Amino acid sequence: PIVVHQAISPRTLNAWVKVVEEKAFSPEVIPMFSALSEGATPQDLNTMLNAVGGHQAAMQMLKETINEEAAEWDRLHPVHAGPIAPGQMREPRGSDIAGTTSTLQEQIGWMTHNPPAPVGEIYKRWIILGLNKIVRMYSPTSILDIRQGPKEPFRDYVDRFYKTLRAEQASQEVKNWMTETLLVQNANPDCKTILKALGPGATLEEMMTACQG
Amino acid sequence: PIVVHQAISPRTLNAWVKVVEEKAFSPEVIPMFSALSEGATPQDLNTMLNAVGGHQAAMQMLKETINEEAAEWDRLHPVHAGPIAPGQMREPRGSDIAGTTSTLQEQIGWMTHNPPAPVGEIYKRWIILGLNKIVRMYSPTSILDIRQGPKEPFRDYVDRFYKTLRAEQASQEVKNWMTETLLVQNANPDCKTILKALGPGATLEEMMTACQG
Amino acid sequence: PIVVHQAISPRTLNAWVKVVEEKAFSPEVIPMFSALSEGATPQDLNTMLNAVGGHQAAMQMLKETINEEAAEWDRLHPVHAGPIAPGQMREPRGSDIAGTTSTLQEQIGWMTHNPPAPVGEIYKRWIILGLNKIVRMYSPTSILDIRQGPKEPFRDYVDRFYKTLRAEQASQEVKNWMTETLLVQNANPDCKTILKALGPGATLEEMMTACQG
Amino acid sequence: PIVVHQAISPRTLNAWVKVVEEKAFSPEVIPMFSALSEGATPQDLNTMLNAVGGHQAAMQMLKETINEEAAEWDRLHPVHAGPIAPGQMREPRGSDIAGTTSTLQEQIGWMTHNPPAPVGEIYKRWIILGLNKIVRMYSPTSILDIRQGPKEPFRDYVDRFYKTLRAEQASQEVKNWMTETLLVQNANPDCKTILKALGPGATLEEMMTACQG
Amino acid sequence: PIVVHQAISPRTLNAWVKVVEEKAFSPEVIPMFSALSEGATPQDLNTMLNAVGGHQAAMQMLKETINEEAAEWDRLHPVHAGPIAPGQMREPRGSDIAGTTSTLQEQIGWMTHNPPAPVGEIYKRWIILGLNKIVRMYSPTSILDIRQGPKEPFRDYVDRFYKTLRAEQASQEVKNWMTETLLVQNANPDCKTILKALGPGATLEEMMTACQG
Amino acid sequence: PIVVHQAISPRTLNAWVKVVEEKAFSPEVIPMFSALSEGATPQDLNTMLNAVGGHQAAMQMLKETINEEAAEWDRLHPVHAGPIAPGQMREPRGSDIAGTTSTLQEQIGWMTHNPPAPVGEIYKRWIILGLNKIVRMYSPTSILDIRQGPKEPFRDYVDRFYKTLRAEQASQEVKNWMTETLLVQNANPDCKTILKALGPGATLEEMMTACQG
Ligand SMILES: [Cl-]
Ligand SMILES: [Cl-]
Ligand SMILES: [Cl-]
Ligand SMILES: [Cl-]
Ligand SMILES: [Cl-]
Ligand SMILES: [Cl-]
Ligand SMILES: [Cl-]
Ligand SMILES: [Cl-]
Ligand SMILES: [Cl-]
Ligand SMILES: [Cl-]
Ligand SMILES: [Cl-]
Ligand SMILES: [Cl-]
Ligand SMILES: [Cl-]
Ligand SMILES: [Cl-]
Ligand SMILES: [Cl-]
Ligand SMILES: [Cl-]
Ligand SMILES: [Cl-]
Ligand SMILES: [Cl-]
Ligand SMILES: [Cl-]
Ligand SMILES: [Cl-]
Ligand SMILES: [Cl-]
Ligand SMILES: [Cl-]
Ligand SMILES: [Cl-]
Ligand SMILES: [Cl-]
Ligand SMILES: [Cl-]
Ligand SMILES: [Cl-]
Ligand SMILES: [Cl-]
Ligand SMILES: [Cl-]
Ligand SMILES: [Cl-]
Ligand SMILES: [Cl-]
Ligand SMILES: [Cl-]
Ligand SMILES: [Cl-]
Ligand SMILES: [Cl-]
Ligand SMILES: [Cl-]
Ligand SMILES: [Cl-]
Ligand SMILES: [Cl-]
Ligand SMILES: [Cl-]
Ligand SMILES: [Cl-]
Ligand SMILES: [Cl-]
Ligand SMILES: [Cl-]
Ligand SMILES: [Cl-]
Ligand SMILES: [Cl-]
Ligand SMILES: [Cl-]
Ligand SMILES: [Cl-]
Ligand SMILES: [Cl-]
Ligand SMILES: [Cl-]
Ligand SMILES: [Cl-]
Ligand SMILES: [Cl-]
Ligand SMILES: [Cl-]
Ligand SMILES: [Cl-]
Ligand SMILES: [Cl-]
Ligand SMILES: [Cl-]
Ligand SMILES: [Cl-]
Ligand SMILES: [Cl-]
Repeated sequence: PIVVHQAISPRTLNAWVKVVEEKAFSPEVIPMFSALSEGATPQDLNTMLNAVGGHQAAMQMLKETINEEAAEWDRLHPVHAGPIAPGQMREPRGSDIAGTTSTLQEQIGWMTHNPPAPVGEIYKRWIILGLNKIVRMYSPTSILDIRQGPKEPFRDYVDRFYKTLRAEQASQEVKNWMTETLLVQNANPDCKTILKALGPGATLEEMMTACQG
Repeated sequence: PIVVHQAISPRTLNAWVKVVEEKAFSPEVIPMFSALSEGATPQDLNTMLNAVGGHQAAMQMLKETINEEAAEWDRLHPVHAGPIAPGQMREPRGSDIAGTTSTLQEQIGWMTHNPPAPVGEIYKRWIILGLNKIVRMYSPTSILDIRQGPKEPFRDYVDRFYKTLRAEQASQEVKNWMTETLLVQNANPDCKTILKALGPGATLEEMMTACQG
Repeated sequence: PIVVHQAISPRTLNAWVKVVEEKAFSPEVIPMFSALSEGATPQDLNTMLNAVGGHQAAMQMLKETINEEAAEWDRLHPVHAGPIAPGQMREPRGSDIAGTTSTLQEQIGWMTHNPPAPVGEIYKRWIILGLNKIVRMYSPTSILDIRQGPKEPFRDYVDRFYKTLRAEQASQEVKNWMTETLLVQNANPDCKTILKALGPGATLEEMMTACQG
Repeated sequence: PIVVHQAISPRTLNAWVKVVEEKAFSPEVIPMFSALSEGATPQDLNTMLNAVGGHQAAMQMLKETINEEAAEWDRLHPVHAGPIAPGQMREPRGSDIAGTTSTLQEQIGWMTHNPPAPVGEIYKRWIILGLNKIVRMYSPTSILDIRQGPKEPFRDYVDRFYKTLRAEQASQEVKNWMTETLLVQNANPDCKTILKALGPGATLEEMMTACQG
Repeated sequence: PIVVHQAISPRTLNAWVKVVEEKAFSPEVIPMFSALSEGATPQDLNTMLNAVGGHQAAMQMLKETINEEAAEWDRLHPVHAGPIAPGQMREPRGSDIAGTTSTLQEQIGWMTHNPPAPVGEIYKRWIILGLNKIVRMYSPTSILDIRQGPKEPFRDYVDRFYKTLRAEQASQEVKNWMTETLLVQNANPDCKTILKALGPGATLEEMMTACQG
Repeated sequence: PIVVHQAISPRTLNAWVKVVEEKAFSPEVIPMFSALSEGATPQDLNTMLNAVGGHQAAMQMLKETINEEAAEWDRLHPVHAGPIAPGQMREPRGSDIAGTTSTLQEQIGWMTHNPPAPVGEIYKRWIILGLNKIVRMYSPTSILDIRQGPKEPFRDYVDRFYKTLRAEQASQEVKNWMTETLLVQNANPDCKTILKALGPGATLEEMMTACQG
């Protein structure tokens, strides 16, 4: 990464590979990825993705997404040809941002320029976009099917609900609505009755303490 | 964290994730969290919370608490609109402090300003507030139910008492009173008799050495 | 490596040796190698290759490849004899680049000169060239033999396809064609029918969600 | 710690928690604590104590001891009220030293002042005082009960003797006397006879080599 | 090591001790040794050798070799007596290079002088010379006895051949000849026939792909 | 240690404690100790010794030895009383060197003075002196009892011989003589005959290759 440049740390790299081995594509993999790639160059970012053995269906989807974002980038930032002046960098293309048509030193040039052409953070955006698609698609459950069982402690139901929620394809307002409707609606008869009695203004803290017994 | 800024360390992060895997929400998780987040930016803080897979009931309660503290913040610090001058930062909102409507560079701007707008320490406060609620709620036992058994070594009873005490929803003065009343009151007849004989001025050292035999 | 020079880290080195123990010569070994050798001197690079115990058939092929690239280098950069002036370095030969006829201090001299004679990155190129040959040759499967099974979840077939693809001796355009033809062509009758119905413009995301059920 | 200030390291912290898990309160825990807390702020010190889950009987005794030392401190250093001048720090109270009524920045202010108000080393003193009480109290054996067995190799007896000795509540002169009297006195008849014959000027080296056979 | 001087790292040291525990004296131990001792002082080097428990037959041979190289050094660099001037170092003897009659500060003096008396790299040379003798002597197999078995995959034969080759006492030209003669000559009848048909100009890549089936 | 001062590293410390757990007092423990204590203050040194749980017979012998060396030090360096001038340090006593009557800052004062009063290296000397006594005394075997068995590979006999040799109480010249006499003298009849035939000028390399078959 950049803090000029240093090599991606072996411990960071192995951390990233361990995460993908164990967790597959659970939601928490994405903040984990962001943390391990803070200040990363496109090179470092490619290193991280390429280091993954297996899950090549997902890694291929991630390439396709990256190439979409690259094409969009080109479309919005059309190249202006000419001799690049002394003390200046060329305008990065879609592929320069994703690291396949740029050198490390060009990447360092962009990231440390005044003002910066922040290509790592652009590429990280695109990567995370692709990671989000995969997480969603690889989620086994649907939020509409999370139903508290007759003798299931409320806390375990809430744990399943919000896990499934975190992997859903939905904006914040749509998630807010799933909480407004489904959580209470899909509780078991006893808890459901008690939570209806608390009203629709009640906090999760309130609801959980209410169905403790 | 800030010491300007560096990436949250992979070892720090994995430390934090390991703690939540093993300890769940035992009281000691909170000082552990403070230690691993010393100098953290809101981004780093979010990284740490988001890295947690599972316990999404608790992580959701923690969001709700954070949003309460954010609303309170807004209420007390009402926004003053206008063009921000050169060499100045905008006044942070509730959501800017919690990292969802601020960039990392805005966070770095606030934390390193003269005088600092110490947004990490504010957000850490709010997080720990939420962590304290969860610990309490997830405590299995009540302090009123800790009773020394007939053949239970006094030290093991004191160990259960003060563990349960540490997870209670009570100020220092209320805790002081639980010690004043319950510890001696809920000892077994033999130890109880011996500790009554020491009087109410006796130290824990004194009490433990007294019921050693 | 160079960041002047420091010793290759013991953790980096053991990382590299662990990778070759576990993964043998799976495709992901090569980005792993690049990451662990960022800024490496030819010495450091030789250290990494020499540290490998076993796989001496492959390590011998890698030597042969290195010596080919060295001979090519000599051919294109013919030596110009004469006394090297003060404040100057000799032109590196093929073997100087590969570290067998150069000292560490000569390597440091080249890598830190203005402009640099970037001998580490040249030698890394040649090494990776040799690593790519070995990966291909040591691949057990051929892309033409990857056929989805009658009850095989489409995702597992796509996982086998793109794993085998990544180890193939083929340019990007030839890979693009294997995707254009073989993926859909070698699916099982049910999925094959559904993917034919999507047409040849369909994304992998689209194709996978289509054959989910 | 301070070396200005950096966060307590995650490895240091986990080291400390591991020590208390494994060793409980064996004597060697205290030098271990001193090592892991070199240059610590009161905050760092509290972090270390608070990180301990379990042993809350002992952790409570340690609080009581800390509060005693704090009260003594107040008694000897009575507060002098007034506006603190520019370029000056307030006189630390007992609780400021123990970190509960001081900020980290006040602690850093004291520890880095010219001359320093060395609050970490004061609090560490008090902590170690409390740790010493606990070790003693939690020692299972008494030095008066360590008796060499009939077929016990002298070296194993000396190992038990000096282990039990290290956990005793006794000054150096009292320990010197336990060595003068008990070691030889409580040896088995054969070794006891041989060590009486060496006289009271003999070194431990001499005594051990004497009872080797 | 020197990068002035720092202590040999505990991780480096334990790395070195682990290598000798596991690998004994396989060829790869020597590049491993060079890597872990980059910039080492004679002291550091002695530390590494002395840290080895066991294999004292080999460690004794290594001493004998070191003392030979030391005697040779003395012979070629005969001592010139006299008062050493201010701003000057004495000429190092054989034993000064090997660290037994020099202080660390004398070693640092030599290694950092302008021009350097590079005593670490001299002693490392001598050590590696001794390590090479041991590897050879401790090799179980002879290159003349490596014969492909009737149903042995060619790749496994080539793996045994080049492993045994790497431990041989032979210059490059002699190794080149063992490849020219023995590899093909000692293949099984089927592979042997196919490799004879490729001719004596064929690469290892070519030969291995030829005997794949 | 000093490189001014930093805290002994947790990894160094745990390294040292692990060594004493596993190896007990095998000869290699002493170079291990020197490595882990390079640049150590007396405080750091005491930390390392005090961190050892168990082996208190040996740790007590080590104290006795330290106190002997301290008394000798006092004897040779008799204290000269008077007011210590500005810009000066008091002359260290035996106990100041061993860290029990000196502060860390006094130790840092001595070690960094121009010229240095190198108290760490003095105390390390004394410690290693004591460690050497213990190793010798705790050695199970005597060099006079190492006899090659009738079917024992010569290399294993040489391994036992030089291990036992390394733990002996003997100068270099006395060790040289044990090699001159005992090694060949205590070989089995077959090897003994062959080594007599090589003569008394033969190297260990020569002797081992001679008794290979
Ligand atoms: Cl690392
Ligand atoms: Cl994987
Ligand atoms: Cl998955
Ligand atoms: Cl790749
Ligand atoms: Cl796969
Ligand atoms: Cl450019
Ligand atoms: Cl942008
Ligand atoms: Cl479900
Ligand atoms: Cl409802
Ligand atoms: Cl790290
Ligand atoms: Cl978890
Ligand atoms: Cl829980
Ligand atoms: Cl997230
Ligand atoms: Cl869960
Ligand atoms: Cl702003
Ligand atoms: Cl505030
Ligand atoms: Cl209970
Ligand atoms: Cl009562
Ligand atoms: Cl390292
Ligand atoms: Cl291997
Ligand atoms: Cl393989
Ligand atoms: Cl090699
Ligand atoms: Cl092999
Ligand atoms: Cl040159
Ligand atoms: Cl080039
Ligand atoms: Cl297949
Ligand atoms: Cl088709
Ligand atoms: Cl760390
Ligand atoms: Cl514990
Ligand atoms: Cl205990
Ligand atoms: Cl706490
Ligand atoms: Cl407990
Ligand atoms: Cl103040
Ligand atoms: Cl004080
Ligand atoms: Cl006992
Ligand atoms: Cl007696
Ligand atoms: Cl380390
Ligand atoms: Cl070993
Ligand atoms: Cl061996
Ligand atoms: Cl040694
Ligand atoms: Cl051995
Ligand atoms: Cl000199
Ligand atoms: Cl030389
Ligand atoms: Cl063989
Ligand atoms: Cl032939
Ligand atoms: Cl560390
Ligand atoms: Cl131990
Ligand atoms: Cl032992
Ligand atoms: Cl101690
Ligand atoms: Cl013991
Ligand atoms: Cl002084
Ligand atoms: Cl001295
Ligand atoms: Cl024996
Ligand atoms: Cl003889």
